[PDB]
Amino acid sequence: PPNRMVYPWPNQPLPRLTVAPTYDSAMSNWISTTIAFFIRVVNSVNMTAT
Amino acid sequence: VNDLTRRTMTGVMTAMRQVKTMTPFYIQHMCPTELSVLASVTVTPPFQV
Repeated sequence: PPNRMVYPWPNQPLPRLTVAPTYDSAMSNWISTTIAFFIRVVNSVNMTAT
Repeated sequence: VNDLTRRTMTGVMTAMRQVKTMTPFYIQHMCPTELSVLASVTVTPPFQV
């Protein structure tokens, strides 16, 4: 629809006061879970044997 | 045998068991065909028991 754009990630309006790093954004969540999974992989039995 | 080495030995043996080689498949499925064809080519036919 005219004057609209789509965006692969969730989005928010521009913040009001100063910015700062946060940890509840979609990307941050994606990062944390991904790392958590691979850590689980590394500790799996398949790695331990070798 | 010191366990560190003992740990190493079982490790390297495990690695060998995990290699995704193609040979076992070839033996079971493809090698027989090659023999069956070549049997008609050699100057001496196969002689088996």
